[PDB]
Amino acid sequence: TTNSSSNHLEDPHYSELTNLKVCIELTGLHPKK
Amino acid sequence: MDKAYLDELVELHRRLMTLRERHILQQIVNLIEETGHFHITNTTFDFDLCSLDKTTVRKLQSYLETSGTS
Repeated sequence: TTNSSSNHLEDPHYSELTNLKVCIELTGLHPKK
Repeated sequence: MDKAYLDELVELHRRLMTLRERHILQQIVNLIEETGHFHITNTTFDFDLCSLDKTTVRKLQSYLETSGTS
């Protein structure tokens, strides 16, 4: 793939905090090959 | 505009910190790779849930809809 998109530009709203965001540390899952 | 929905993802989103199964997590991370909507940085997969539609929420829920070592 190289082009698809599905979301861009939104009315003035939302915020930085409180927006349900995830963060999966890849430091745990690091199986050799 | 459905607090119920967001309030629904609030569980996984949080519990996601308790989940460490390198199997399930690594398998889910492969999903967001298809929708094409995330940001790679350092060594953590950062992506927003409210950014994706519902059709994806019911999908990512797949792993959460049936655990038990898959």
